[PDB]
Amino acid sequence: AVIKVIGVGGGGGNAVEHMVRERIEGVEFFAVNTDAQALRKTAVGQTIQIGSGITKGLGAGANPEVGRNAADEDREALRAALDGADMVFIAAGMGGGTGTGAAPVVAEVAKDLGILTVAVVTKPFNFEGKKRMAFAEQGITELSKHVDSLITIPNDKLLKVLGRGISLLDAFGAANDVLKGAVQGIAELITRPGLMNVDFADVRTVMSEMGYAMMGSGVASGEDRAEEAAEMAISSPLLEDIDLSGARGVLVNITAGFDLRLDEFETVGNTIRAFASDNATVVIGTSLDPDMNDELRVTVVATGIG
Amino acid sequence: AVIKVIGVGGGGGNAVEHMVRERIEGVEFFAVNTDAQALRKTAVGQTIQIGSGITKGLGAGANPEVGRNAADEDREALRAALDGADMVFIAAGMGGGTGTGAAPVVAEVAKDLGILTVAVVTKPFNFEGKKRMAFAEQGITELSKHVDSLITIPNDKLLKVLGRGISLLDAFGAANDVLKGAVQGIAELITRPGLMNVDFADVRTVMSEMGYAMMGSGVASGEDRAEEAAEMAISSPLLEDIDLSGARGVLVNITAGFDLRLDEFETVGNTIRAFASDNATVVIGTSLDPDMNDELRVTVVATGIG
Amino acid sequence: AVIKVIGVGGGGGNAVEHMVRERIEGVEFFAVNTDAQALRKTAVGQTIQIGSGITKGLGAGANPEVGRNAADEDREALRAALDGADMVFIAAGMGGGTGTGAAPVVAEVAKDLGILTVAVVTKPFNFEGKKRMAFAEQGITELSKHVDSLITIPNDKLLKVLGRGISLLDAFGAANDVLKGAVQGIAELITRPGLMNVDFADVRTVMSEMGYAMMGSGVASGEDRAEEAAEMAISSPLLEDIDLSGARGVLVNITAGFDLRLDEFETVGNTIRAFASDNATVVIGTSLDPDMNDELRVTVVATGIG
Amino acid sequence: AVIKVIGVGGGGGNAVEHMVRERIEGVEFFAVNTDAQALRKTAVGQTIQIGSGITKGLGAGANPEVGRNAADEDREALRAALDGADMVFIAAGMGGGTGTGAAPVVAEVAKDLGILTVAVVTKPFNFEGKKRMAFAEQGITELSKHVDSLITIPNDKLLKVLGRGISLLDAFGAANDVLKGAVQGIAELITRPGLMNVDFADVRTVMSEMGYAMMGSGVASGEDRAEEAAEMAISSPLLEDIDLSGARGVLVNITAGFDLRLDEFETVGNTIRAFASDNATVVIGTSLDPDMNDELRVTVVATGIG
Ligand SMILES: Nc1nc2c(ncn2[C@@H]2O[C@H](COP(=O)(O)CP(=O)(O)OP(=O)(O)O)[C@@H](O)[C@H]2O)c(=O)[nH]1
Ligand SMILES: Nc1nc2c(ncn2[C@@H]2O[C@H](COP(=O)(O)CP(=O)(O)OP(=O)(O)O)[C@@H](O)[C@H]2O)c(=O)[nH]1
Ligand SMILES: Nc1nc2c(ncn2[C@@H]2O[C@H](COP(=O)(O)CP(=O)(O)OP(=O)(O)O)[C@@H](O)[C@H]2O)c(=O)[nH]1
Ligand SMILES: Nc1nc2c(ncn2[C@@H]2O[C@H](COP(=O)(O)CP(=O)(O)OP(=O)(O)O)[C@@H](O)[C@H]2O)c(=O)[nH]1
Ligand SMILES: [K+]
Ligand SMILES: [K+]
Ligand SMILES: [K+]
Ligand SMILES: [K+]
Repeated sequence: AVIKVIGVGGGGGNAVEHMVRERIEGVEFFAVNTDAQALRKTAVGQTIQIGSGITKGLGAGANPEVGRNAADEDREALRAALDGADMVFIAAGMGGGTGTGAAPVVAEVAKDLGILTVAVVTKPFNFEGKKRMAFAEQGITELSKHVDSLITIPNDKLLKVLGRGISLLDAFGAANDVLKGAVQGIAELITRPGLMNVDFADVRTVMSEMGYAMMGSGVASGEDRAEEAAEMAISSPLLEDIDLSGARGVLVNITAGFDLRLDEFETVGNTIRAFASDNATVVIGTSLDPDMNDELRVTVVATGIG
Repeated sequence: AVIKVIGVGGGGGNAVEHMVRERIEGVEFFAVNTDAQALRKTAVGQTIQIGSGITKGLGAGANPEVGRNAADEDREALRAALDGADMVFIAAGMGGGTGTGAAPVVAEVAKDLGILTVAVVTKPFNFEGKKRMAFAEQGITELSKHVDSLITIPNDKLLKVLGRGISLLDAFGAANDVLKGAVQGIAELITRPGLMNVDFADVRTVMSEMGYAMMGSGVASGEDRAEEAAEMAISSPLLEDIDLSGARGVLVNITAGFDLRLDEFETVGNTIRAFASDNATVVIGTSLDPDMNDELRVTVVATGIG
Repeated sequence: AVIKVIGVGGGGGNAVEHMVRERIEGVEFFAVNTDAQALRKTAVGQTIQIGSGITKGLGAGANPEVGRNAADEDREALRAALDGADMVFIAAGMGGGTGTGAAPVVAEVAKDLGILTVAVVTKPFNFEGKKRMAFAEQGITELSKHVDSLITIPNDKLLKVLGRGISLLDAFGAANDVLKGAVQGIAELITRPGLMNVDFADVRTVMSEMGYAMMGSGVASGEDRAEEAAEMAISSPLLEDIDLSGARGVLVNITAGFDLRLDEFETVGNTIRAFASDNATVVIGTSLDPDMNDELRVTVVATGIG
Repeated sequence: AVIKVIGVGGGGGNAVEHMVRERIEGVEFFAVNTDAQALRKTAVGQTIQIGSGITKGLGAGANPEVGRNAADEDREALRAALDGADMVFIAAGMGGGTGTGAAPVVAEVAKDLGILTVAVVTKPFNFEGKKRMAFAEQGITELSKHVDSLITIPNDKLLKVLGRGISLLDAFGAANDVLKGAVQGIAELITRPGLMNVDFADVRTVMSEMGYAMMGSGVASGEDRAEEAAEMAISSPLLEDIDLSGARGVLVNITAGFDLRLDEFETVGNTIRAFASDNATVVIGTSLDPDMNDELRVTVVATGIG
């Protein structure tokens, strides 16, 4: 169908501008920011200024009540842009003023409109403050009762992965490729009418377990490309504690060429029910694309972290 | 006469699309799917969308009540396509949303219309979930009180047969030739007016014992082609436990050229009377086809597994 | 936006004389002096004479009540010039007549007009008098209850830094670059739309803690330019006791080219939360300027010295 | 501004005729004498005769009451010539008839007109008598209750300084240069608008401590030119007992070229506050003149000798 990504705040808009000018199929991007200076120079072709009568183009400050109230009084503006959609993604970095407050408001618009919403957040760095981590912890409660799926990319685990003195654009961009793989992973799943076919309906029942989520795409090629793709797709090194045990909903998609083997299918599916052996449901897909070469792809969604 | 195969669900349509573009004699195929994306690219010349007002062309999800209710409200649509027929086969992969629910509904249409129906199901893989096997076990009860003859091709026994790293298409396509052999075995029995002519009269009284069924066709050629055909046709490697002891209905068809020996018939009949020695009826047949070579064919139907 | 520096007294006018004829972007300068003899020859093209009916172009003497009452009666002139501004800096040298009295009055105009004001004072030399330091100590109370942020450049610590027999102009001119760095550092922070973006909103919430402040910009270039910039920006050698422990508000801006690294980022920020680990808020910024070379800049503002 | 020096008596006329025909900037001189014989031949272009109806142009004799009465009855003429001025200096040699009487009357005119007045006196020689020294002390007591600042050049200390058999004219011209240096130091204090700037206000509030005063200018050039100039400025060899301890008001002006060093200022101020460490106010100035050479000038005013 058609899908949308609403990235609120300046950091959420930073995820959007990378996605613009790529080859995009059936996806439109909306930028939300209380502060209008960040929306001045962006590659995204549409911009939304929220709280223009309450800030006149400025941010939310260190008090997120300014960012919460600015989005609250422009709830008329959020509903109009969210039309004709059935999957929205909330891109933000929690811990600040706007993204801590405005992102639940877009979720509140999303939940009021009967749409399936998934929020992607980044918990801040530890050195930037521990007192400000407290309301960032309470900001999770602000998002735990309004969003079906909590995607978290904590910044305290940013240095432990590729700690070779990478660029600040690169480690920020690594979290962006998590969300881009999340957006493109759902998009390639539903749009493609494979030999076996998963669409929106069994997508919807997976992350309705109301818990923490994790969704990324592992790509492998080789003789044992099935185990390398299954283990890469389940590995999310950019989280504090993934806590795969006690999950309540699993969604697996398999993509391979016409040389796809039952040994390849089982060994991807062999590692998925080891932690999902509890009283929980697992949805499995399969796709057979003839034009693309021997590269294999596995997309895994795991929601319901209890 | 004229026969029909109604394959519900996306996987059931995959069984149907295998049978298209072959040489077809007096057989029509109808494709049933709640999800309309799988019906977009199929070789079958006619498509039926069920639940179009309840899903807008989407699936049934992990809850099979959506698949059951979508088929229930289009019972007006199921009766119209099932007309002028006297043998329908229900092709589905059980354990999901639609095939768990919609296949009993097509059976309920079939039973209400006074037609002889046999349902072919595939119990899911063990790694895909054991909790979802529980309602798949209750899904057997959903089909045990609406279908005369239960055909099961469990996916847990897919590995033990030709486990040489076969393709996912090949392991799935093996079960489709089981149903194609089931359809073509009945059709070649009925359409041919051989030297001995089995027809509708003895066919109906065999599988009306209201139990599990098994329908395969063994082909052998050689000096002892009788025992190789009889033992292949009685062996169904794609089932959990065939349980041939305690059967209540046996239907046997023998096909050979004019060089047929009376010892060829007896030894095929000898291995069938061994396990059918209980208080049960056995129907046998004979065919004398002059044009075809020394290749011999044996079709055995065993319904009433108790 | 547009910002203003209000420099009262003759010495405060000397601070204004330094910044006139430089390349100025969005900043206007207003000169205040009760004594009109120092305003006779100034490089600034605009002047304000306060107390012309009470002194006729003369100073305030050793009694600052003359300097206080001269500004108090001409409060009509101070409000008219302070229009369309959102950030004013009070440049004065305390301990005299006018700057001891008139600078709180401009603050009183600033506080009445709903503007964010920071007052910058220089405590006098120790040899010029200790009795006159007593009301200069009491002049701190005169400014502690009217200005959000107290910037102090004491003259008793002037000799301990670059005590190589520097010029009187150079020892005085060092304190003017404290102001020029303070004014330009806030100016370059907001006027630039960086890749990450700070503006007035989180600026405003930092120094509203009603305490002593410190504002300097450390510039480093090299292999370990992160630690050299962070330690230079946190070091203010021109104060009595900086007292970083017990701060209530921190504002940090980071400027680098597109080769910016994580190992640059935390190592700047690691020295900031060592003393700001108490129950206080910390704001971090970041800018990515492509045109400029490998030189790196760090601007730190720390208000709320308790 | 514009300043005046009122010189009563023959010694005052000698001081005035010494200052006339020099290069004069903004200064006017008025010559007062009860005896017109000294006013017969003077280089000053304007003359005032007081007591012309009481003496017919003769002196006051050995009784100062005659000069006091003459000045009292020509107070009407005294008031008219003192107009438009803000600084007057009383030049007289005490111990005689006219100056001992007329100078307190000019002081009374100055105090009645709201002007800043400082009196310069010369206590007479010891060999001329001690009975007249008694009423010289009485005249000092008379002038102590009418003049803000008492400048004394006693003649008993005239021989102790440069005692190489100098002429009487040479010692008289030395005292005249003391008074001229006082007047001219005040002149280029108020007239010059230096980089730092002293004006009339702190001047007015310094010598209002109502005590003995001292006003001299020390000039030095060299490597340690600060200490030599400051010690020459503080040394007044032409007084009985300078009594720097217990002062109540200090006024210092510093003049140097653009090569002025901080250490010069430190050493000058350091040798000022040693005797000015009591509960007293110190006013410190600075000037930066670019055209003149490496010569340095220090002007020190110390009023309030207690
Ligand atoms: N990992 C990243 N986190 C970010 C980035 N940008 C912001 N953030 C996080 O977002 C938080 C601050 O965002 P704000 O709530 O202030 C949204 P704001 O309106 O201030 O954006 P702008 O004013 O447009 O810069 C803070 O905790 C940061 O850790 C980024 O590029 N990467
Ligand atoms: N052996 C096979 N089993 C299958 C195949 N396709 C599906 N299935 C089984 O069917 C079950 C899921 O089918 P569904 O009830 O969801 C019918 P659905 O409307 O979802 O089909 P589509 O949405 O058109 O793909 C699941 O338990 C699978 O094990 C197949 O090609 N081979
Ligand atoms: N560090 C510096 N302190 C100064 C400077 N100029 C003045 N001051 C300080 O300011 C105080 C005196 O300022 P005033 O109250 O007299 C203001 P005023 O009207 O007299 O200035 P002008 O009359 O124009 O010179 C005194 O304590 C000095 O220590 C300067 O150039 N540098
Ligand atoms: N140091 C100096 N003291 C003087 C000078 N002339 C006078 N005097 C002192 O002034 C005192 C006498 O001055 P008078 O009061 O008589 C003023 P008078 O009108 O009589 O001056 P003439 O009429 O010009 O003689 C006496 O004590 C002298 O010591 C002088 O040139 N230098
Ligand atoms: K799909
Ligand atoms: K037949
Ligand atoms: K900015
Ligand atoms: K001056």
